[PDB]
Amino acid sequence: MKRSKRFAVLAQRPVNQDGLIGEWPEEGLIAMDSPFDPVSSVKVDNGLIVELDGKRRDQFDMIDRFIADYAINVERTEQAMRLEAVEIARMLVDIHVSREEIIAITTAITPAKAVEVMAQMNVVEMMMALQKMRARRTPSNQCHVTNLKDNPVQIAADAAEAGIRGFSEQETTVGIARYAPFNALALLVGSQCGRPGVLTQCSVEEATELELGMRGLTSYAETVSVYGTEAVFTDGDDTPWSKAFLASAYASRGLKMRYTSGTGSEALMGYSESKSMLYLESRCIFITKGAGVQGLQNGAVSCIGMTGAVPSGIRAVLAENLIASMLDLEVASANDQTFSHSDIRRTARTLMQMLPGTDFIFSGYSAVPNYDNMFAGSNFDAEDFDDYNILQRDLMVDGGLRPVTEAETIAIRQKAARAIQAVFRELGLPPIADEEVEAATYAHGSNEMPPRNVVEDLSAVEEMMKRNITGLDIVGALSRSGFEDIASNILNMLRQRVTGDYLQTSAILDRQFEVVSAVNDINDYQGPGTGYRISAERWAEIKNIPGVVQPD
Amino acid sequence: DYPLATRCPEHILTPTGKPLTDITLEKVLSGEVGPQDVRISRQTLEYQAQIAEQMQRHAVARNFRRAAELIAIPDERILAIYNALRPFRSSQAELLAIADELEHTWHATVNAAFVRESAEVYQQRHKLRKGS
Amino acid sequence: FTLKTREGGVASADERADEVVIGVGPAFDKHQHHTLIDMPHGAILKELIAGVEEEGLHARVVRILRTSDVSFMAWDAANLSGSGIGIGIQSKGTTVIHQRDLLPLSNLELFSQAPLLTLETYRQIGKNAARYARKESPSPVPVVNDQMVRPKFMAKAALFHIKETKHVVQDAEPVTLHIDL
Ligand code: B12
Ligand SMILES: [K+]
Repeated sequence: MKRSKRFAVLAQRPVNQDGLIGEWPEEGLIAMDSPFDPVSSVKVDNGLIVELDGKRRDQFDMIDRFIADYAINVERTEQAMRLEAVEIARMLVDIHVSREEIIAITTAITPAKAVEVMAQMNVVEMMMALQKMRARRTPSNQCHVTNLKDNPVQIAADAAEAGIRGFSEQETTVGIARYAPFNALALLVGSQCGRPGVLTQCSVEEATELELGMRGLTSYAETVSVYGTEAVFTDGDDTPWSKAFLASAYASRGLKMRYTSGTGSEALMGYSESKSMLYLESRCIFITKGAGVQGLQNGAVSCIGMTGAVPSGIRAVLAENLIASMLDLEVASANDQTFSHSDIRRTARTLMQMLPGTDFIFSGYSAVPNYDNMFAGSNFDAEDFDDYNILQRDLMVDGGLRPVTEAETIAIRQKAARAIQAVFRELGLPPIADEEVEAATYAHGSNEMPPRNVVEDLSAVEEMMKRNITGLDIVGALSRSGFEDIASNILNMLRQRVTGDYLQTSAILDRQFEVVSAVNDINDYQGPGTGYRISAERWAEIKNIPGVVQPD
Repeated sequence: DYPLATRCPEHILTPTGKPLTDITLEKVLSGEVGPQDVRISRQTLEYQAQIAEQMQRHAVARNFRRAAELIAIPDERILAIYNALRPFRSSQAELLAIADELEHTWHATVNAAFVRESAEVYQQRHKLRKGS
Repeated sequence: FTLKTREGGVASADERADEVVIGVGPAFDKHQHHTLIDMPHGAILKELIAGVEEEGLHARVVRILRTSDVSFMAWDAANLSGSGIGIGIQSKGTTVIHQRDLLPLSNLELFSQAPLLTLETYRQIGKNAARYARKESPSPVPVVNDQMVRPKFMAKAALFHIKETKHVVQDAEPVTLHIDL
């Protein structure tokens, strides 16, 4: 007997820790074309889709009915659905066919057709197509800012370092629900310290988040969830109508927001209706369209552990990204959640969206060590920053991030650490000792952060939400504290709600608080010689990484 | 032309009537500008509505116009209507009463039909409050 | 001494101030018996209850049959607890401390990464839950997080939920559970 050492070494390989499984269609445990997915089809009578993917209006479920009456261009569907799935896949990759041309077609097809189109493509084709269907011409990036202790001092600090690194969108969340207000606050203060114009969100319970925004503590919301089956939607505590009203609610306040969905959600929650993950996700992205929501966050997202477990699951993630794009939605393409113990494996998953580029390559890059990631970890975290920069330089691919000197960051983290400290004084919140501002400036993660009186904090939070604190109150606390600069920056963020410019598809802000969206920065890729190309300035920044030695 | 900010912002108004040009750091400090001011007017939403439909993004334009009808409604009432649209919270008569309020008290014509449609859908798909 | 579960017809909302209801998933200690990390439901259920009593309150076990979503499960517990403070727990281990009047998908405390819960924690969960029932402000159980739990268990978690969700009964009232040692 005796065993092979070769096989012992492999057995010990990290990748072998990842939960993989065989396909089980009955329970939706399959990435694409489940034997139970319907066949694409459509029929219209007097301006009303009377049949949708094999089902007559008679048997429409809430989702069906919503998609049929809100997400499909009833006038052109009949003719559009006459095109073969493969033919649309071909236009998707045809440098002679334009973005707008396919949009006119895809906005007139069905959830089954969209999936059927993806079935005809390899990842290279999808990547090829993706770099053309992307809404905004310049790819961007979103990061996560959180920590095990929902510690405000470290959040502000991290948000500053994340902003100087390049993220235009920052997301926080909490271990203890009651901490939200504080977290949204430090994220807001910190975000403007690193790079003025940074958008910020606090992902919590739907009704609680809408209120945080209404109080000017956040500038956008993304995790406004949508699901592919009724059963799951209910367990999500929403309906296409309540979720669509919520969307208009945000806009009615001048707030930017997007929906969140992703492959694998329904199966993990137990009601897939024995459908494939991509098909169900397909319905999700059409709900997003139909609701009037400008953007979508998908690509398995939090359920990457699901879609990743089965065959062609990563190709699936990319495919769901493309369906959203070719459907003309802004796309924050995940890459935000852990799914593998292998660097090799997690890199290939991200490369799918990095290489071609999306509105937001990462819709949750962890700007802090993963042990601090309150979203259970991201596909890439702060300890990967040096690598991510080297990749961009390696392949001449703008990843949406730049290198930074220890000095620039230490200083930025201190300014934000003090800024938030001052805010707590003025507002009369549990003091932030200098030893804290100190720790958070040279800290990596919450391991270097001295404890805080939770009870005290939570208690204060409650008090603050009674006092009815607003972003404007934060503006002031900053002016009276000497940080006129951040105060005016936060004010400019709130101002966005007045112009309503950052409500357009793929909208973000620059240093002067000017909008940059798919409207005034249209993507126009049409094969070599066109579309985005890193600017000379941007290339110089990517190449010139600290430590690169001059050969001479 | 877009963005609306840069191009003639002297006519961009908050729902309160204050010009965008008034939302200054000093006026917020002087207590003049308040929380009820930093918001969007239905005129502004109607503008983006147009920008979007001219980009073939009609669906989003519809949302913006839907949102416009909700600007006057109090924040606490928005939260209430949203919560009431959630699964099992309401009975058919209660959603239909909200549709009545929306139409005649807020003149949110399109939001009123939206709710009357949910009422019908929750009825067919059994999403109305438990029983009675 | 092994703590097992006993059925009891129909559980009714109460107004007995000194109680904390603990609602368990349809399959908890019946159709399933261990969590994702193979921890007996009994020893857990024992720890929760002991945590409550340790603070002087009474703890009544019930079984939520209407749903497999721990959030709603815990919410049912609370809107059934004369103290307004309840606890929900799925068979795979996911646990939450709710309050009758928060929204369903919100909570007081949450333990979203099942595989990292220890009997000790399940005990502290019981104490804090009771301290809430006495209108106190207990320092929440320190949240724990491991970035590789999802990669290791997400797929598995799904299957367990598939098994326990098969035992959900549409509109069924929650059943009272008797504690047999
Ligand atoms: C995967 C995930 C999801 C998935 C899966 C949900 C499911 N029911 O199966 C999806 C995207 C659908 C989801 C949705 C929501 N989530 Co979530 N979710 C996570 C995440 C990233 C990882 C959890 C995990 O994989 N654990 C590992 C496995 C093996 O352990 P498990 O015990 O079996 O894990 C279960 C729980 O975590 C549970 N769960 C997931 N979300 C929530 C939320 C609440 C309030 C509760 C009680 C339970 C719960 O789902 C897992 C089922 O496998 C965590 C982050 C974290 N710190 O854990 C956020 C997190 C737990 N989610 C959160 C929130 C707020 C939500 C929503 C309420 C958001 C919304 N807009 O409505 C919804 C709906 C909740 C519901 N009905 O379940 C918060 C909780 C904050 C708090 N109260 O303290 C977190 C911390 C952060 C975030 N915003 O992403 N979530
Ligand atoms: K995100």
